[PDB]
Amino acid sequence: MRVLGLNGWPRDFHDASAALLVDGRIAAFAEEERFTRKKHGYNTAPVQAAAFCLAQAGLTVDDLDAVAFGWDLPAMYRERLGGWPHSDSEALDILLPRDVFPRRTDPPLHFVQHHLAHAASAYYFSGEDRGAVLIVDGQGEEECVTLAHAEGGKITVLDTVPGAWSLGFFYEHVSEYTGLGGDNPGKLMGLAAHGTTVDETLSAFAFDSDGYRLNLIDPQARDPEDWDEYSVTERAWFAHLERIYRLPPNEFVRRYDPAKGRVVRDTRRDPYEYRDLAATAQAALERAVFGLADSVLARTGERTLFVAGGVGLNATMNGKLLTRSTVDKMFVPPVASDIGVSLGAAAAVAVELGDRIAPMGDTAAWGPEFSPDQVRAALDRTGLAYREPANLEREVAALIASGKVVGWAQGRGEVGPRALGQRSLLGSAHSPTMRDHINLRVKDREWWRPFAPSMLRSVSDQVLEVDADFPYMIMTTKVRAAYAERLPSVVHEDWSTRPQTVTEASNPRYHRMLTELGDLVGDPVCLNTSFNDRGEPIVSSPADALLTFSRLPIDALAVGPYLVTK
Ligand SMILES: NC(=O)OP(=O)(O)OC[C@H]1O[C@@H](n2cnc3c(N)ncnc32)[C@H](O)[C@@H]1O
Ligand SMILES: NC(=O)OP(=O)(O)OC[C@H]1O[C@@H](n2cnc3c(N)ncnc32)[C@H](O)[C@@H]1O
Ligand SMILES: [Fe+2]
Ligand code: NA
Repeated sequence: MRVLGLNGWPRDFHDASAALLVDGRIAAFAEEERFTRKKHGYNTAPVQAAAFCLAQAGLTVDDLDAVAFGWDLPAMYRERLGGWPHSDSEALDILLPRDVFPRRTDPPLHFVQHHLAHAASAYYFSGEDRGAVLIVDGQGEEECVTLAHAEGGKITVLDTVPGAWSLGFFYEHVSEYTGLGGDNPGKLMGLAAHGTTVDETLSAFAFDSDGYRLNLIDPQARDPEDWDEYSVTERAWFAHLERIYRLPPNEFVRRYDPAKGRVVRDTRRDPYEYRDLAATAQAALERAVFGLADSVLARTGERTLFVAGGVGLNATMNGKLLTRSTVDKMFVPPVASDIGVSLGAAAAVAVELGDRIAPMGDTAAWGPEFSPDQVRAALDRTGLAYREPANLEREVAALIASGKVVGWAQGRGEVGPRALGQRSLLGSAHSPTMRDHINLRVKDREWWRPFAPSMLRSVSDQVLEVDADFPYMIMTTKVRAAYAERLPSVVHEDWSTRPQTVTEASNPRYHRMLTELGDLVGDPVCLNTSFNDRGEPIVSSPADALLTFSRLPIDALAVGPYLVTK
């Protein structure tokens, strides 16, 4: 079967994306923001991402057996907006505009329950026949948590938690309260290790062995004038935090900056001042989820755990889940957030049509790639001089070994928020000055943000405490004795690191470059951060890469077989 999965809708939506399954295989998968250059893919059908999928597979809508959407959108409309006004045909015209998607007839349209879509994106691509399922996000149609049993190709829901008790909204609200912003919860997670936890209840959570309780909020609270509990939970958390925490909310400031010639946005207070709040929210989140995970694992008698939903992006929480006595194996896809429900809706539908889903297999590289000719055309448009090295990977390894920052744009773009050696900025892992240099000079980040390493899977057992696959950087782990001080640029405040392990099959070029680098600095390990400037999505096209390269004080850009130096 050929099944196009979608997420993204013109009214109050985020993370638009499209995924195409052909006979259970990912033929193409990408997020709208990569094409639009607008972060988060807000308020739009995944027009460009879907147009990419179809071109990639050489298909039209008429070649599709089915189109799948990662929410029960009709049910949200009937319940929250007093009616679903669209025929399937009208819904498809919005999701796949005829001016971009010509079609003779309509593919069958499927709406998939949001948390089922999350779950499908974990289970079906895990390569495990059975396990416990834990979906935690902001909110699907109603529930914010889902506990389910995956076995024999089936996903059976055991329990759910109402939206008002969302851990995602909670975490997002705290993140906003600190001035890091609700759109950057990952930064709250990074700040956490710099703070101290005094009281992980936040005077709101009560924890038990099966999860958590929130007596700060009626669990049946509902916004009558919206379709999620976000505004309800926002008012309750903001009021509560202001009562119990010594600092009021951080405010955003908008002022004209004559140096930039623009009105810029800033925070009234340094978010670092809220580090104790961050540490406390992280602890509260972990403890709640721990109970949830223990609870679903015991009920199902499983020892493999599947996690998805936005909160599943909490790599710190994930790393700790994995070391837990109740867990033997974990799979979390690179697309745990709503990005992944296009793929998940497609999988749910394809499985229903009798297809069998292939494991993702240690790569997230499903986006667009570009031929040498296409890269060259982008290069020649700019009139920059460049070379085509006889051995690009050797030369890059040497650049990195010497303390330079190299941009690396190769093959299919990765899907998800992490750069994984398709669109990455590379640097020395062994340098005690590289972290400060990249934070302050290159990626315009706060001094307290850590970086993550890429390393050969072949040496990861000696470097990391745990010997498992870490293909997605979706999980943190402790660093071993020998290396905790050998790799200063990729270690965090709490002695953790967020690793990507690289198999030769998953990325031969990247694998060969790291191998080359290993011969030079002892360990085939480098710093790998996302290839983008502060206000933009990760670069996708060779024009994107060139543009970002031009405004960052980095040393070199390795794009396709070509090498560009500053
Ligand atoms: N449907 C729907 O809710 O979207 P979704 O499934 O994509 O999850 C979004 C949620 O993930 C939360 N979230 C994102 N990153 C997070 C992190 N590192 N730690 C905790 N929560 C996080 C974030 O606070 C937000 O509330
Ligand atoms: N490849 C790629 O995606 O590079 P990126 O630098 O964009 O990494 C993503 C995020 O992980 C955060 N991060 C890195 N190491 C970490 C650690 N040990 N613990 C928590 N967060 C970490 C880091 O601060 C950043 O916010
Ligand atoms: Fe979600
Ligand atoms: Na364990």
